[PDB]
Amino acid sequence: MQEQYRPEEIESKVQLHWDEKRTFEVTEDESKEKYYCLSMLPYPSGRLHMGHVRNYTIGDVIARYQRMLGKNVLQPIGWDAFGLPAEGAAVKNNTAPAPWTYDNIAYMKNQLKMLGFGYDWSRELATCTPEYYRWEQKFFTELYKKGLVYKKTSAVEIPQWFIKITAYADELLNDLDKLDHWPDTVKTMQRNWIGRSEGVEITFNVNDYDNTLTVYTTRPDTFMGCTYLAVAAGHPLAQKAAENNPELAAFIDECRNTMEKKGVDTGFKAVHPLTGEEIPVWAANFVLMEYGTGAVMAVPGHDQRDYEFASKYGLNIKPVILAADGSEPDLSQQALTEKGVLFNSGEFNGLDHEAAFNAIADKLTAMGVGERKVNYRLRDWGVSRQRYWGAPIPMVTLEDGTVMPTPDDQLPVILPEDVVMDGITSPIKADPEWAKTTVNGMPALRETDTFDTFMESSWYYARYTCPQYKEGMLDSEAANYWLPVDIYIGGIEHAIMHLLYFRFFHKLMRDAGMVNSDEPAKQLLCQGMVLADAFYYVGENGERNWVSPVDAIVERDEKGRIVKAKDAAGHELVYTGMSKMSKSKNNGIDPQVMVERYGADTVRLFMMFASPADMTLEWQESGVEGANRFLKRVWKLVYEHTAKGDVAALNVDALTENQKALRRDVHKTIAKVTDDIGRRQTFNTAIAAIMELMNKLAKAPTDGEQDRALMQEALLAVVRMLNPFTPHICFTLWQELKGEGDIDNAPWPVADEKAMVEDSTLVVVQVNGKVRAKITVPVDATEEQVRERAGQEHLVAKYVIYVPGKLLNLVVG
RNA sequence: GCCCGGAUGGUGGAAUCGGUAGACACAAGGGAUUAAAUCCCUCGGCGUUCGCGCUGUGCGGGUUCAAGUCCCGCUCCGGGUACC
Repeated sequence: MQEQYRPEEIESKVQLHWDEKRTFEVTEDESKEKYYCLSMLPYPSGRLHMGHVRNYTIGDVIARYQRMLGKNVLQPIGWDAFGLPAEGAAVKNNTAPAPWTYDNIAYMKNQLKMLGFGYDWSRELATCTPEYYRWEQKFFTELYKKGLVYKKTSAVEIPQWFIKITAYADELLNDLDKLDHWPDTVKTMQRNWIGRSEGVEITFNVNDYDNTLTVYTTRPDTFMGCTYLAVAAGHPLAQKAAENNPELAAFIDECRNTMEKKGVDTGFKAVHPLTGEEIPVWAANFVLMEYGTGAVMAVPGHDQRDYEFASKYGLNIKPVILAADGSEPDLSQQALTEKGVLFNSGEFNGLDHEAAFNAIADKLTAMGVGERKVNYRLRDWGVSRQRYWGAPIPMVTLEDGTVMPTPDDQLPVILPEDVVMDGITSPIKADPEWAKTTVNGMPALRETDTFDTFMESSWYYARYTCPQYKEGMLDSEAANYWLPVDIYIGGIEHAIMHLLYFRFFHKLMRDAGMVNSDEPAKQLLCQGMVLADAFYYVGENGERNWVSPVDAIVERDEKGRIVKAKDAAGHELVYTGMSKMSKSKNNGIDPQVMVERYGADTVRLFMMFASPADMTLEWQESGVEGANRFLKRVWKLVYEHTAKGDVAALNVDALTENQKALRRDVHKTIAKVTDDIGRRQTFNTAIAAIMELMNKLAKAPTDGEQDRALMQEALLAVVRMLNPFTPHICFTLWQELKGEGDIDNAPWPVADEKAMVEDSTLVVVQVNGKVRAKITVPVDATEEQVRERAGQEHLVAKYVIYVPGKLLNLVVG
């Protein structure tokens, strides 16, 4: 064994080993309990960022640990490889998106290997390869034939393919109650984004208008307070009136471009269905065209938005709901928003909210001018992009003008990778020959738009279970073996997009017979952002210039706080504190630099120690150095121990009191570390516990046979406890220690519960809650015996609650 | 304005159970060694007769025998949102 720990001589050899032995490749073994550990797959931008390293280290820790518990562990990796940045990069450079992407994949793949993440590399996927996207093309055609896909023009004013995610809204909402092991914050974000709403459509007659006008309200109980209607700028009733009306004309145009209320009177009168009175119809900026019918009824008395509109434009404010105490409401300043009993409403006077809502809804429904309507804030999923670098949409327009999917025997529709980008138009649109095809004996033009990249990331988790299956999108027996994902790790920024889509997609696959389960992932862990110090100076021109923390010459006060800072050019810098890493703040830290500086193990250890997985981590070079010194101390202790050669078998009966208590701490540490990693997922305190035992072990004597056999037990346990964090050093150390086999197949240490019996316990004696004594009594002892002993204590003598083997308190009388 | 988080030493963070506040580490000071590195110790605040005594978890309160933890106010900090 070398005296000095040198990661450059260890890590790349251990990584080769893992490749040659295929250590982390797994099959569908029914003789083992499966564990599927998944980290959000990276986009191949070119280099790993510190957020990748954190995400993937957390994942690797769990995967390695669960393997040592005896599970069959799937930890897959791959590339979300389509998307916008490759188009830009291709143009800036001399190239095309495909080769730029594959070059990045190779470079980033090597980085991941150099960090030593135990992936099953046999299951590696690149989502821009036909072998992957072909299946989402087939799936889309099936969705279309099942009526879940449609085309329409929308404004984000382009025609688009939509998938009917709203057909699954109720279930996506309801099934959140099954997600006990997802964080409340993500669940609440999904609830709010779905935005399920119960209400009533109310249809009106408009006097000089050809059509009826329909509005959506969540508050039909306020309908006798309706003094006008309001329509979106893009509503067709507004477009018609705008022909004669230049005031309205310019208002509509203004609303397309560039929380104040703004409106113009349309001139149209609508007939209130209950009263029969004419009310006016205004165009208003606060009514979204895309939600509900794009038209509301206005009740200024009780909708704050309608209050400010009516107050601005002089329209009537009419009170129809009473205040909580039953008194008529104060409308002189704002709307009365709370639900309450009706007045000023004829039939419906005296009805409380629920009764008013139903009575009015029922009356309108019976008159044929209302119906209950459930809307969602959730929009249908627009999946088409006017971009080249994405999977082609498998749809076609025959010369008929008729539209159908690309036939099965023409799938996949392959994106040609050999292209020159003019930077302006997609190559597959620019070449007019590419679109031309023949379908069903007929000439046709195939879709030129491509899928948004969310399409690929919505199902990769499942394809990892059968990456090479050629028969279908999924092999159901393999998918159901592995799914649902046990833990999914990745940032909270994905909560309302990817984290929703993949649930939807899971449910689509379920409903196609493809998978067995309702939800894709049991636990979601959102790891916190990595932060770094940020500095800037102000130039002579008044512009801020951000300076990398590496380049800051800082001056600290007596207590180590930064009190002044300069760069080498002499610029006075202002320290802005720990912040999110960015190219704009110029404070990003390159993990490759840190891996080459300290070794992958040091970087992994620091990232798992500095902070709880779900909280922000502050990058501190002094912290990384601390981690580096710790591993050197661990290396050092194994080097001195093994230098003394083989050890006798440990004899637990003949151990000394000192030896027994040291052993007890080894085993108590095994228990705590097991619980922190396995149940609490508090990795930072797990490492802390290992550090604390190491400090004790560095002081233990190692000359007697029994001392050396104990140390052997301890070090073999420590090397295993650390292995999920720092597997390169632990792989090597295990061998040095003559452990059986490769550490990766070694069993996780189990605490020997005979070694943990305490004999005595400490008890804190308090008088009026404040500690006066600390005393040692057996776990064996009865309540009297503990107070008897307490009473014999002389500082207790100068001055009744009991917790066994813990505390005794005396309220003074 | 809005929704959802959060506040413990010089710093990151511990305290899982309401029951010894500050584990572990960083920084700093003293020691061994010749600057650096590494290994030996001290380190919440105040007082101190150097043995300890008192105080302390943003500020108020409530429950309790006991609150960093549970409950309610207030202040301040962070993230998310755009008339659904």
